[PDB]
Amino acid sequence: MKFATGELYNRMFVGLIIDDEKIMDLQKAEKKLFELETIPGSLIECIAEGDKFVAHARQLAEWAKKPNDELGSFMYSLSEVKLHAPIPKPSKNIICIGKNYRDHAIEMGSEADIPEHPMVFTKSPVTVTGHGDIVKSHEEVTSQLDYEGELAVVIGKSGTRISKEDAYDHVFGYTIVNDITARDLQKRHKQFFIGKSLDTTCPMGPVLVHKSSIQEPERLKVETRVNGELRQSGSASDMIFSIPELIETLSKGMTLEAGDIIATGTPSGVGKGFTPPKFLRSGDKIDITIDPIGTLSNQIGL
Amino acid sequence: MKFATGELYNRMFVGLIIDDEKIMDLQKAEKKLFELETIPGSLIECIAEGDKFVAHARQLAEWAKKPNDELGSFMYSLSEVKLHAPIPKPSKNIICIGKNYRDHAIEMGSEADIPEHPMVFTKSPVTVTGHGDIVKSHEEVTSQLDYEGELAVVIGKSGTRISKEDAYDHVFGYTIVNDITARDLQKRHKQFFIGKSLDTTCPMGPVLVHKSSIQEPERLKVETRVNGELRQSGSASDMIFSIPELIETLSKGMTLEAGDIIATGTPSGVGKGFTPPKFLRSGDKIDITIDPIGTLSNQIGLE
Ligand SMILES: O=C([O-])C(=O)[O-]
Ligand SMILES: O=C([O-])C(=O)[O-]
Ligand SMILES: [Mn+2]
Ligand SMILES: [Mn+2]
Repeated sequence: MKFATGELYNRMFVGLIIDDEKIMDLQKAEKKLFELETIPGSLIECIAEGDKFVAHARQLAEWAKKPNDELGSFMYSLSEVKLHAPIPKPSKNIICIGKNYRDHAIEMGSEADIPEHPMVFTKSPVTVTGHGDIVKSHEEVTSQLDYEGELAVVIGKSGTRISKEDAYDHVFGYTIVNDITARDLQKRHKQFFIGKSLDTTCPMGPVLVHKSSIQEPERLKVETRVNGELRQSGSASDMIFSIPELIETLSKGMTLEAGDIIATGTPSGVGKGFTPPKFLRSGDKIDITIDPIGTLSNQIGL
Repeated sequence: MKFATGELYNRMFVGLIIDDEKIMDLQKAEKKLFELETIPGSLIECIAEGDKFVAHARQLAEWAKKPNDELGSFMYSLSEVKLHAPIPKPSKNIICIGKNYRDHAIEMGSEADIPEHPMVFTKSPVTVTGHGDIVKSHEEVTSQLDYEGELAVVIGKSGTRISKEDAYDHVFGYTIVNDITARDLQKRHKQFFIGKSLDTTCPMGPVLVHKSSIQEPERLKVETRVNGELRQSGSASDMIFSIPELIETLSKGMTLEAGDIIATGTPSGVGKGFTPPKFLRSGDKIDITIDPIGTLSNQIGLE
């Protein structure tokens, strides 16, 4: 169950990946197969409907593989579809965790500055972009752009005061995020927001995998490649605060709403961590891979 | 000229204050005066429309001073209407400036930290609440809940890399914000977001005054009272980083969009400024007054 927001012939649509290299237009499929119109037009609204939307989508895929002659209405080959971020316009800023991998904390010069409590900041929705999109280099405000491959969690059911025991029941699914950061701007304003919120600096996608397809988030692996070179490799089992601990902490006095996006922190290997620091430049290709979500690819603009 | 989001008969509506005793339901007013329905149902959508919305609103105001068979179908007493926050659901987190009054920086930490560049963080949209609404104490999370009266600026026109010269051209207007903060969580999580983003901890309002009505905001003045006792009195000319400088800084690598809210920093006098520390408790009544916007009033709730 992989969901996406695709664009094809001037139509933005909520899509479900069929068998890899095909994508189903859920609204159009519902009208032709189920004769009805009940699927909303954005993925964040579908997430609000929770499990019943997901099951509705599976039934639609099942009926579509059954013989019929309407497939041309709603079956698109992925090669012909531009994938936006699964949630192109979040309702709120992306919630981000800092220094959630021990090695990355050390990398930024700490081992004393390993947080004992989640360090949490946000990225403005104006940073959100999709698979294959060009990230503005922002040469004018910074010469220290950095990449951050991260696993992202999307809340699928609202709640406050959520226990770590109930946390996964408030999760819709998982996607990839590149937390692109201006390291100089990060120091300048002392709060991470401005250096984390430059335009286009949050690639997200390529798809949003429902949690029912990832039973063990602990085993996911994040791999970041810059110009083909492996530079990050981290296991979600090694992050200091687990996803249920993060949800319990984030929601202690704050309501998490369906569609909220949580970036759980990048592993070691970021560009600033190299002696002879490696910063991003125009033309750098960035590939982040988390199976079974896929690979999120972006280029820094030239 | 003051816009608001009111509620009457289980319907939220964009409203215009008339003579500070009445509020005009712009949608219903357009309906029985021109028999068209073009005015959007949210203030942030109206802000996105540009000066044509403000002009249409002026026109509806005038056409109604005109004799009325059913003025009451779109004109209401403010006494009978509940005011929500002017923007009840921001499209993004509220942008907040830290340490913008020199005497507030000194009362929270020393001089050594005052910023040479704006220190900027945010409050989650779930923080927004309205004039007269009850603010949750969140006692099972914090006991260091503090008050911050601030002037808020609302962006009326999308822009990136706005020069300080063109900044006011991108402003819709002004409102009051209470940046209620949990001081301990602020320290615990080291980044301000968690301590600043507890449910109901950003009262906003009571109205949004269009910039045309407030040409000189250097002369605005923020007064905060807790249970009747005056505790904050700042002048907007005392800000490090004026409104135009803030807009130029924020928008330089980042698009500011219509409806975006910028809290410009609280002045001296917060509860943590007190040596035996003050801290809000249940039943505390906080009033923040900025004229011409009005007074924003909220009460801390029970545990
Ligand atoms: O600070 C961050 O953004 C992180 O740790 O991923
Ligand atoms: O830091 C703050 O929130 C302020 O000074 O207004
Ligand atoms: Mn990050
Ligand atoms: Mn503040």
